[PDB]
Amino acid sequence: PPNRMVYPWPNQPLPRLTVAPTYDSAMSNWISTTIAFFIRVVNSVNMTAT
Amino acid sequence: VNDLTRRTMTGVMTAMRQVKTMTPFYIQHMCPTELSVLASVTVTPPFQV
Repeated sequence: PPNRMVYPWPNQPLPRLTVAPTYDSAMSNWISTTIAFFIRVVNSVNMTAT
Repeated sequence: VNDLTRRTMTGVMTAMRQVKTMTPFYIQHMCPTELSVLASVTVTPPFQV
């Protein structure tokens, strides 16, 4: 629809006061879970044997 | 045998068991065909028991 754009990630309006790093954004969540999974992989039995 | 080495030995043996080689498949499925064809080519036919 005219004057609209789509965006692969969730989005928010521009913040009001100063910015700062946060940890509840979609990307941050994606990062944390991904790392958590691979850590689980590394500790799996398949790695331990070798 | 010191366990560190003992740990190493079982490790390297495990690695060998995990290699995704193609040979076992070839033996079971493809090698027989090659023999069956070549049997008609050699100057001496196969002689088996």
